[PDB]
Amino acid sequence: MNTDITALEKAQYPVVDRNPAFTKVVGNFSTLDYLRFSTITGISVTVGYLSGIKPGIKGPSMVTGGLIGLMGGFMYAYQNSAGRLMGFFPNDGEVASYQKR
Amino acid sequence: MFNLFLAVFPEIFIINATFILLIHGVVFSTSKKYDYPPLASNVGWLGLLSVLITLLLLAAGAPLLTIAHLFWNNLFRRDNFTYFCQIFLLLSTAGTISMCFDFFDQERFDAFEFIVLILLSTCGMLFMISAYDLIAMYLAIELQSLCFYVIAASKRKSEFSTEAGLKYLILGAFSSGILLFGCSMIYGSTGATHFDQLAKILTGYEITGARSSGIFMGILFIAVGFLFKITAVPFHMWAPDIYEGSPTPVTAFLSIAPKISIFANILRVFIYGSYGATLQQIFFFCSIASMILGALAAMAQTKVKRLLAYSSIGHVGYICIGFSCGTIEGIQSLLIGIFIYALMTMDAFAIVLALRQTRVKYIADLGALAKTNPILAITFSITMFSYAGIPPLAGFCSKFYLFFAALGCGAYFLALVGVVTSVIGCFYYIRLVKRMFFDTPRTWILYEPMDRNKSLLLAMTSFFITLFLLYPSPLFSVTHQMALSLYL
Amino acid sequence: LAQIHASENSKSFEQIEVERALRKKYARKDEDYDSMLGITRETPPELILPDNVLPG
Amino acid sequence: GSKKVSDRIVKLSAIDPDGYKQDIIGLSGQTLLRALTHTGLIDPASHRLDDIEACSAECEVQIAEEWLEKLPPRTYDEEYVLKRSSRSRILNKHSRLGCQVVLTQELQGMVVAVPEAKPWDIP
Amino acid sequence: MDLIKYFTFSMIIFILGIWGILLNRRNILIMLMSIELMLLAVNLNFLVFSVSLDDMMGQVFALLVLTVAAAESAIGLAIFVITFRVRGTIAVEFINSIQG
Amino acid sequence: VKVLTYFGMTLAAFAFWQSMDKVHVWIALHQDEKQERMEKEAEVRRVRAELLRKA
Amino acid sequence: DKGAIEILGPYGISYTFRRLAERISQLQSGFVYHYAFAMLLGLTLFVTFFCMWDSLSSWVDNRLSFILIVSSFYTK
Amino acid sequence: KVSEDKNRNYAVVAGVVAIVGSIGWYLKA
Amino acid sequence: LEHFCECYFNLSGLILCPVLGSIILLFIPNSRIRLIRLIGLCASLITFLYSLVLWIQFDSSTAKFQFVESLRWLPYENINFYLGIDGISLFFVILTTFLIPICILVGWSGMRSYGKEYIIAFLICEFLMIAVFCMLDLLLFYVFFESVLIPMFIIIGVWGSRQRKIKAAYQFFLYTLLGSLFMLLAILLILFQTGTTDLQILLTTEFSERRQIFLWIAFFASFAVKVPMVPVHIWLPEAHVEAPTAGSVILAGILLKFGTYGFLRFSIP
Amino acid sequence: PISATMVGALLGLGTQMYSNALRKLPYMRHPWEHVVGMGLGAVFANQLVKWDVKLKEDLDVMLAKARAANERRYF
Ligand SMILES: CCCCCCCCCCCCCCCCCC(=O)OC[C@H](COP(=O)([O-])OCC(O)COP(=O)([O-])OC[C@@H](COC(=O)CCCCCCCCCCCCCCCCC)OC(=O)CCCCCCCCCCCCCCCCC)OC(=O)CCCCCCCCCCCCCCCCC
Ligand SMILES: CCCCCCCCCCCCCCCCCC(=O)OC[C@H](COP(=O)([O-])OCC(O)COP(=O)([O-])OC[C@@H](COC(=O)CCCCCCCCCCCCCCCCC)OC(=O)CCCCCCCCCCCCCCCCC)OC(=O)CCCCCCCCCCCCCCCCC
Ligand SMILES: CCCCCCCCCCCCCCCCCC(=O)O[C@@H](COC(=O)CCCCCCCCCCCCCCC)COP(=O)(O)OCC[N+](C)(C)C
Ligand SMILES: CCCCCCCCCCCCCCCCCC(=O)O[C@@H](COC(=O)CCCCCCCCCCCCCCC)COP(=O)(O)OCC[N+](C)(C)C
Ligand SMILES: CCCCCCCCCCCCCCCCCCCC(=O)O[C@H](COC(=O)CCCCCCCCCCCCCC)COP(=O)(O)OCCN
Ligand SMILES: CCCCCCCCCCCCCCCCCCCC(=O)O[C@H](COC(=O)CCCCCCCCCCCCCC)COP(=O)(O)OCCN
Ligand SMILES: COC1=C(OC)C(=O)C(C/C=C(\C)CC/C=C(\C)CC/C=C(/C)CC/C=C(\C)CCC=C(C)C)=C(C)C1=O
Ligand SMILES: [Fe+3]
Repeated sequence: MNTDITALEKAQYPVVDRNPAFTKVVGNFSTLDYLRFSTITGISVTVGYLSGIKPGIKGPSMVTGGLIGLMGGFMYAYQNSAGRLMGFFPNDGEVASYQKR
Repeated sequence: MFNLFLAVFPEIFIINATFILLIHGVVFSTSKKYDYPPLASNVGWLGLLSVLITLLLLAAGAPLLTIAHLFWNNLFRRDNFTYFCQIFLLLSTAGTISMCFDFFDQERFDAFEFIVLILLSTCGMLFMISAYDLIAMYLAIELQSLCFYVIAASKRKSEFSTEAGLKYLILGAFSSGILLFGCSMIYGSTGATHFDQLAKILTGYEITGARSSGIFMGILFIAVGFLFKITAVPFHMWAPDIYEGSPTPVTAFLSIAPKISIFANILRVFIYGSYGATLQQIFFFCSIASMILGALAAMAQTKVKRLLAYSSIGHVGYICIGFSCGTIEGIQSLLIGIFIYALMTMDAFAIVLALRQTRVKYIADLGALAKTNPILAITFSITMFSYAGIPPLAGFCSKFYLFFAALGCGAYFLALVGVVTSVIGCFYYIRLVKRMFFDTPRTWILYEPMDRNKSLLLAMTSFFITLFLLYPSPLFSVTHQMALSLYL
Repeated sequence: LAQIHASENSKSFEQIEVERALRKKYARKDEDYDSMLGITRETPPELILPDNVLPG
Repeated sequence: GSKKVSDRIVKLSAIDPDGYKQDIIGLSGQTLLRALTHTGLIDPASHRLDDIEACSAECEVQIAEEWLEKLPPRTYDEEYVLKRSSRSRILNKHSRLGCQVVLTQELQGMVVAVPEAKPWDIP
Repeated sequence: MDLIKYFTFSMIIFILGIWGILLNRRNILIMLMSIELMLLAVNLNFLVFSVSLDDMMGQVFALLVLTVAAAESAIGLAIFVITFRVRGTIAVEFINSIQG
Repeated sequence: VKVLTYFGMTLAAFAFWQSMDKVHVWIALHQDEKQERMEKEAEVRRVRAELLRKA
Repeated sequence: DKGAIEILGPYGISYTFRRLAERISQLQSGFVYHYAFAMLLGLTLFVTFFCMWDSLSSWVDNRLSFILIVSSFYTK
Repeated sequence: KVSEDKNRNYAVVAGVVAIVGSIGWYLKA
Repeated sequence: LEHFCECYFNLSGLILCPVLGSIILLFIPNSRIRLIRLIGLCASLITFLYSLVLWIQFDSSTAKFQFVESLRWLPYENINFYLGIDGISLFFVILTTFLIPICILVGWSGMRSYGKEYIIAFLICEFLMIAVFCMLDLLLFYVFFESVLIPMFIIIGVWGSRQRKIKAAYQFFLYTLLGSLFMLLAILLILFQTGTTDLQILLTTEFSERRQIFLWIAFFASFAVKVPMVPVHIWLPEAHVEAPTAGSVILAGILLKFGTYGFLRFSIP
Repeated sequence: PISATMVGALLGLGTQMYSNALRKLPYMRHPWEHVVGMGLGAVFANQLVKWDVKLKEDLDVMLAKARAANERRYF
């Protein structure tokens, strides 16, 4: 399979890594990424609990909401971290860490 | 490899969440221990959450949706136009879902599969917006259509719901076959199905004497399918029967989202492609027919749902006038009309769903509403006057553009038709206001107050309708942006 | 009539709450979805009045 | 008390779709539909107003010509509603919209046939 | 003459589907069958063009269209079944209550 | 239908398709005349357009 | 005031538009066959007018086209 | 002395985490 | 270009007065009938005094528009709208502000059943009509004239005496809307030439005799319905008779003047 | 003066009250919700103003490219 990461709209910030590996993107998670992750997961668990009370399955509903929130929050944090490493999002921290290591 | 899939993060998330909700619903709906709880509202809340997370993922990752565009090129095409169209589609789906909880619990519609089918149809419409090939367009349209067929027949013991489903499936399948035939003719004549290839082949020739009758009839058949989808006359008569016979939340959902998706498709196929004046004439004649028939038939209606269906037919005529004139302002006006009509329809169906708790059916059932719920009667009156296009309400934009294009493209029969149909529409819209405010019936119907979700949605849409023309700049700028992004 | 009124007026807080929840659960129905599930929901006996007070 | 409800009561008989005859009661000045809804012969929820604008022939009844002469003739709107509500789109000559028939003392003893109920509860 | 003969075969199938819609006003099952006939004709159109043009796109889409035809028939026959169950009959006079 | 009825309908259809073949041959044989008519009409239209543009 | 102007005004306009809305509503007959037939007729009209209107101009005119369409309203 | 509903306690923790994480999200952005 | 005036009493505040009255009355319970009555009456009276002051500072020597002020609509500033009066519109503003308190006073005795909706409708009418008389722009003249149709429709339909008010209100709305749509067509016709709807500019552009004839016909379509001129006068007896007393007062005393004002303000010059 | 924060706060408060009224509840039934609505309205109005500015900025560049492409014709 031939691949090509090249985007239609070029990056407006310095490109620290054109096609960062999965584990590199995850290790690039910042405090703000974890805050987004945790907030999305917590809101999802809360919605699961509250919507589960009337059917009587608040626990399992919490688990289902938490799974949805975990997947969505991880995808959002990955989106942000990868976009920063690729230069699509403001990436002052990535540039600073890159100019030193 | 993984980073290539950043272009489809929104769709991956919503599909996976839909699968999770399907499994959750089927596992606990069958539970003896939990006494087979109804899960329509639980799954509905979780699916509203999923839609909102999808919206977040899509809106916050605007550049990333264009990543790896060469790798994805033969599958879809994401740009600014698709960006905004998909955001609007997700917002409409979220609002429609939020309007469904009172219906779930009070009717006791316990089927959670309803929510799953709505989510899968939303997936289909998302793929419709980004389609850039006849094959992908057809597949996404079919996914959307099959989901609607199933949900239109969801009240499976009702004569009305089963009738709606049967009519929908037969007429939908017929129109889809016609569209597929058109696609086959175009492929056979050009050797291409990708929109870029079609643009290159068809540009510069239109009808240069030696015109490909294969190309000309493929376009015609595809246009017939599209016109069926937008409920344009004479391919419209499915719409009033389906709208009335389906469960009211289904009717609300069908009234908005498919129009957005199919108009995105129409823009990117025709506007971006090239046979030309023939097709703009198609939409011109269908617009005039839709305005006239919608006005007259709506004037005939005694029931609320049928009135709203015919009103939507007339308004798609008004909107297609913009597509017909073939200018950047035409596209912009079409988009503005779609947005404003969607918000007004959401307002109207929030009221209708609120009143369905006491089984509203006839216009006359609204009698004395200005006495039994004054603020509700005023809110509904603002919606009607906006539908009529009375300034300074938001609905005035569509009327203003209709006449602007009539004097811009140079069409005076169109202006005459617009004047007459606007006056007819105003009559049958203010008839509702008369029923709520002027009539003194012997027997009144007292309506149960609406839930919080519908009250909040109604409150926001009512401020928008009254106050949009005070600050209309963001919509104007975003729609101009989208119109330009179709070609650049 | 005195029997049903005496029975209701002497209920404790816990039983009042239990019957409030039961009344809410059985106030409406979806018999079509029950038939799809192959179950039949029955009204609990604490919500059924004796026959000697019914109109028939 | 020199003015009783018995002064306005109109004796009526209704034949249900199964064919069985029932003796029913209504007030003079009120509609035949109201009298029929008193005992549930017609579902009151299916026809809540006595207005032609809120009618899909849920109130439709069949009356023999001996009692039809004692009623006012059907208006154009009534025949329109009856014909369009017919499954075969045929106007029955003995069909009356129950919501448009006002009971009077002259209708004492009228016999009315109630046809099978049409679907009415739009999703 | 091969390509005109292959195309007119599929064309007669499509016209037969249209005629089946036109001639079956009391028989909506045959109307569904006529719609399948049209879908078959379109599928044949894609396959013939693929060979004539020496291109694979017609063949990929033909397979996917077969999937759509299958799902369409399944859902349509379910809707037919429930309509029949509600009414006890398939006659068209019992599916005409929505009007106007 | 009767089996013989189906066979006879098949024979009639075979005759119809052979007639269609003759029609296709006719259409192919008249490509040149149609092209000539198209060219003469194109020349007439171009001459009219050039002449009217002179004013 | 109450005569010709009413007839050539609100009284007459209301009557004719009521009858026209009446007629248009009856088109929505409730029969799925009518709806399919309408789609077929619209498709046939599309092909006929927009592609097979090349040699027709010899025998026809646009005036007669629109006249016969309006004249159809006064039938039976 | 003690709230015994474990699922309720977990939901309380989730709501608190959502609130505090939202505050931090605003503050650090 | 910001055309902000220097005088303290200006047009925008006189616009805002009945608006603020209506918002306040939106939230006061119908049980507080005395408070509703007094608040509406006082708002209308203050507006009347404000208009009297505007008369005081009028300059009767200039042919220009006085107290001209501007209101931006878009940051692009392509479309920017102006308010101003002259010696032809001043007394109509005064007449509107004077008649509205009269309308509130006529229904004083029945206000317990009229409710706050009556006063709110009349205040909204006042705001819209003052706006109409104060507009230096064809398009905004259009938008604010059509807006009065909604509260006038409500006034006739709700507080009319008998069931003929139904037909009267329908006819009023439909006749007036037909005329308004004709003048919208004229407005767009003008905009295509000029690229603007600002009255001051149109007073300094030259229109061809032909297109002057046709634009004048399009303006006449609205204005003759408004005046009314025969034979489009038949809506007036029905509407002015079936309306409540104050509704008839507003219809005859102010709304009728809008057609002649349109003739004086756009068609003749 | 009339800032986006104030317009938004007023709109949010009005939204809560309108919602209460639609449900036939007292205007101030749950006052903490009125506070929440004022906050959300202020936030939404400020964000809308910023988004409007950004939208005009993007439309400017896009119109510039359209104009350049059109002007390429006369070369
Ligand atoms: C080099 C080649 C050499 C070839 C040599 C062979 C040439 C044969 C020529 C024959 C023609 C002359 C006949 C002279 C008269 C004969 C005397 C006579 O008629 O008495 C017979 C007498 C009935 O005669 P009748 O008085 O006319 O009564 C007729 C009806 O009763 C009347 O009642 P009705 O009016 O109510 O009608 C109801 C309907 C009954 O309802 C039906 O639907 C009829 C059935 C049609 C569909 C059934 C198959 C689909 C069902 C699935 C089956 C499994 C599928 C998978 C397996 C097969 C696929 C390979 O009846 C019919 O419509 C019958 C019409 C027959 C059409 C189908 C046969 C044609 C198939 C195509 C043949 C292709 C080659 C021949 C053409 C060559 C080019 C010209 O009894 C019999 O026929 C004996 C029954 C055994 C028949 C076996 C036939 C094969 C069955 C299995 C295979 C199924 C698939 C078919 C082949 C598929 C190919 C891929
Ligand atoms: C020299 C060798 C000599 C030795 C060999 C001789 C071999 C014997 C001769 C071959 C067989 C011929 C005789 C057939 C059986 C007659 C005996 C009999 O008992 O029939 C009873 C039969 C009663 O029907 P049934 O079978 O008992 O079924 C009763 C129920 O219908 C059953 O219910 P159902 O549900 O099953 O079916 C429903 C419905 C079924 O509905 C239908 O089937 C529709 C009926 C109308 C058919 C329309 C034409 C279809 C054929 C296609 C043709 C091209 C169409 C193109 C259209 C697209 C273009 C846009 O039923 C019907 O409507 C039955 C109507 C049957 C009438 C068939 C008439 C066919 C048209 C003939 C036109 C002739 C024009 C010639 C030139 C053609 C242009 C090239 O009554 C008849 O006598 C009619 C059949 C006789 C005429 C048909 C055969 C025509 C063959 C002509 C010779 C070939 C000429 C071309 C040669 C080319 C050489 C190069
Ligand atoms: C000028 C526009 C163009 C023309 C169109 C006009 C459209 C309207 C037609 C005008 C004719 C008269 C209309 C009468 C309506 C006035 C009466 C009214 O609506 O009062 C409502 C008031 O309706 C509202 O709630 C309106 C709220 C909208 C909020 C808009 C203001 C936004 C900022 C305000 C901030 C909050 C208040 C600040 C001061 C406390 C009372 O509703 P009820 O159903 O009677 O009872 C409600 C229940 N309860 C009182 C117990 C709460
Ligand atoms: C002495 C100074 C400190 C004062 C502190 C005052 C701060 C209060 C601020 C108000 C917060 C309002 C939060 C609104 C959400 C309501 C949360 C709630 O209702 O708790 C519920 C549900 O809780 C949740 O599911 C998640 C939300 C809880 C998180 C917020 C709790 C607010 C206080 C924080 C307490 C935890 C702090 C310590 C954590 C270790 C308890 O469970 P159930 O009884 O089963 O719920 C029944 C359904 N119903 C919601 C209608 C009541
Ligand atoms: C633009 C013009 C001007 C607009 C002004 C906007 C100003 C901002 C809005 C301010 C809002 C003021 C009110 C804030 C406090 C209300 C908080 C709601 C609390 C809540 O949890 O509500 C729950 C329900 O969810 C809900 O009710 C919320 C969902 C309701 C729908 C909201 C939209 C969701 C989907 C998005 C649609 C977008 C459409 C666009 C096409 C439970 O409520 P409960 O406890 O009372 O119990 C209900 C019985 N089940
Ligand atoms: C050179 C000489 C030129 C002369 C100048 C000509 C200028 C135009 C002059 C004519 C002006 C006509 C304006 C229309 C007024 C119609 C008012 C009728 C409304 C009415 O009174 O009652 C309604 C009539 O029924 C209805 O159903 C009415 C339906 C609505 C009809 C509105 C159609 C007007 C469209 C414009 C036509 C004129 C075009 C001009 C280019 C409602 O009665 P109901 O009881 O049935 O309803 C259910 C009740 N809740
Ligand atoms: C009151 O008298 C009567 C009629 O007269 C109104 C009738 O008709 C009929 C019966 C015949 C009919 C209805 C045939 C008409 C059917 C048509 C034209 C099929 C198309 C369907 C629709 C809904 C028309 C929509 C198409 C339009 C408006 C134009 C097409 C499209 C464009 C120009 C773009 C009867 C019995 C009748 O008693
Ligand atoms: Fe009735």
